[PDB]
Amino acid sequence: HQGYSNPVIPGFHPDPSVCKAGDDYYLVNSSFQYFPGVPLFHSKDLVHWEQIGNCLTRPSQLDLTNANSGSGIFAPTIRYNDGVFYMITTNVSGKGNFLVHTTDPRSEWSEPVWLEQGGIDPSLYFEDGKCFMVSNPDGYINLCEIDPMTGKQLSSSKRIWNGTGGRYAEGPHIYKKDGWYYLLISEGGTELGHKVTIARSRYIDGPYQGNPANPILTHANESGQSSPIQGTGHADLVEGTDGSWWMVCLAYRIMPGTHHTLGRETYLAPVRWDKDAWPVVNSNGTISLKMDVPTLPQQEMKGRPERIDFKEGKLSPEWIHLQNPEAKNYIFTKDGKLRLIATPVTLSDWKSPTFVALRQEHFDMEASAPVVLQKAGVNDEAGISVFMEFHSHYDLFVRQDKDRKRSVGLRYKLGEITHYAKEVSLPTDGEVELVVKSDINYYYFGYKVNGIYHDLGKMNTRYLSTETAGGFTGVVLGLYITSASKDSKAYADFEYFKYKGK
Ligand SMILES: OC[C@@H]1NC[C@H](O)[C@H]1O
Repeated sequence: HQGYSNPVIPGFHPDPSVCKAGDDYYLVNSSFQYFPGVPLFHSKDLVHWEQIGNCLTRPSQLDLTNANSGSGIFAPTIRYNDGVFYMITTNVSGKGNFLVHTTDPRSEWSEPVWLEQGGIDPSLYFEDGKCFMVSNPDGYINLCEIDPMTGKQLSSSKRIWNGTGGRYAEGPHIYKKDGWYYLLISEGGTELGHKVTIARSRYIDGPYQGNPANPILTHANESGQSSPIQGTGHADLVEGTDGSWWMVCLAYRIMPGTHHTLGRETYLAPVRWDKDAWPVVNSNGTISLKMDVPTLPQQEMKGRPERIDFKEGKLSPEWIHLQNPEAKNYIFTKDGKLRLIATPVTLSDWKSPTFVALRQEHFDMEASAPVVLQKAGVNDEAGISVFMEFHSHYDLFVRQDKDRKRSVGLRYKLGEITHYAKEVSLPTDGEVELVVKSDINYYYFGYKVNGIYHDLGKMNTRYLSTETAGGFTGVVLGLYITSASKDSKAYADFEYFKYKGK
């Protein structure tokens, strides 16, 4: 009933959108180049969320050909109307705006319904048995009516608002309250200028008048300059079960030199919204890591195990691949291990490697996995990658050398630099566990064999940040295998993956 910590969904979880279905809440984030796409969460209190799935789970729903951290799936919106859930988003590397739908969030969602109106950040609003679509073609928020089952546009597109004048007017959502249509948007860009603004009109098609108190949420001003949270925006308003009001939004946690490696994460703010008043977010349009505020009655949910095993023969919804995966290269062994089949595709090829990953969700964490490389030719490797983009990743691996010898290697890829930090000979026998630790300043790398941990050294976090590397994503920690020999049939078994955040 009182108190929570932000972010409510840590790590790479941007552009949150939320809907209420009775006493259940469902939330979606953008996923860019990763498959499956559009993680789907469930909560009873808005504070604790369980990843129950992903909306885009089949290749036919999600073409990721040549997708990267600056493309693929952009902001999604989720809405619930008359027993049907709708997830509407843009595939920027593919065919653009579309939705998928289902009567059961945990099931396989529909095939894509492709939509006519352009721009990005498509969103839906329902009234009087009609479905209204907004999006932002040419930097104008445009409104139309659609049949959401067929994708047919039923009225012409009308321009309605283009914000208060801030850059990149986007993330439009319509709500109706107290006889007003409210249009909530983001301005200022998704970096340090991010801000939430709002306007209203008696008519859905305008004219919209901006809140004299805009912006309603931002850390861009003097009031936010000292905050460890920055870039607050891309919000979605939602009603509490007790009649209170809330917004979910994106933001990020800054690091020395103005860097962020954990991506844009999902945050929660209380909203005062009296009858016939404009909404006010958390008194002064800011948020904090510790939120000492009343809440809906709190119910804890299932989270990431500290030791994930592969005995059930299914990866959880949290695991993600690069672009569309070669599904045959991920298999489960008789004795319940994850088996990755090698291909020659490296982590710098801008194509899908045999690679499967979990989002890093804490500044301070330790991740590890045992690695059993088998049937390997010389230079074949398997291990863990701290991965931001195809040109920006740190690789820790067991490599097959000549004469049945092996070694542990540590390779940093940063644009034109491919830097071998360490190459250390392994003992002929002994199961190797690879270990990656971090704090806000460094990644630390090591390996454990025969009960002894060896330090391989450290590398700066900043070179993998969004500010350095570009794109719209966060660091993921990936298990991978790459072959680099004649006709290799190499594979590697991973018995578990350990992750613990401080
Ligand atoms: O986070 C990806 C895009 N950034 C701005 C826009 O609102 C989003 O779709």
